[PDB]
Amino acid sequence: MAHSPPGHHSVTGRPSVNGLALAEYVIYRGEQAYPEYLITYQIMRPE
Amino acid sequence: GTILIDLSPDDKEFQSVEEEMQSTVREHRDGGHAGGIFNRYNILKIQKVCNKKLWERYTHRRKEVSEENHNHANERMLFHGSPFVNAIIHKGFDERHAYIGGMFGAGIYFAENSSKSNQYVYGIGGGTGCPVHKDRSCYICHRQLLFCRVTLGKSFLQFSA
Ligand SMILES: Nc1ccccc1-c1nc2ccccc2c(=O)[nH]1
Ligand SMILES: [Zn+2]
Repeated sequence: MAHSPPGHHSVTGRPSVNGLALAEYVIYRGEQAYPEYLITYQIMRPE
Repeated sequence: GTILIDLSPDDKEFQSVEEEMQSTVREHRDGGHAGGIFNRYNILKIQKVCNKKLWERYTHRRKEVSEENHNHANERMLFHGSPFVNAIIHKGFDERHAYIGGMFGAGIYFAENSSKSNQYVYGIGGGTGCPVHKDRSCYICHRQLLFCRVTLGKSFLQFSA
């Protein structure tokens, strides 16, 4: 993996075009996330 | 040392996780190419992932970050979709789970929109879709996402399209 930007622990990808999109985030150390919940699902076909 | 505990649909913990999953679906600029065409999910199961060694690894790093950031871990709950979900829950996140070609460099990517992480369940850009039908919009096959506790610390803000 790459390193975080100097003096930072992650990157936040802010949306600048799509008004409805929420943020995305990047960490560069696996120890900075814990997989709390495992969700099993199907996507549903729109009616 | 991972065990998975099923949550009952009557449990408020099940209900709050399902609500975050459903309420953060959006439309995608690809028209559904990567993740499929849908407005909501059928939640089949929610399991708590319990691993003491991996939890302690997380909290150790979280303390390091907090102490570098005026006692503020800047901890979030975020979605992660990946073909390596089985490896992650047993062995933890590491460099093998990074997105090498990601727009913010080679790191591990998480989303506030569950539907964004849904685009990565079958690989980058949805890969070739589900293993059984080769369909990125498969309505039959069971998918899995992780809802993860993530330490952001001081986060570099990138404005981007
Ligand atoms: N791109 C990836 C490659 C391997 C494993 C996971 C992903 C992945 N990338 C994302 C990029 C942006 C927002 C969310 C994600 C994600 O959940 N997984
Ligand atoms: Zn399928």
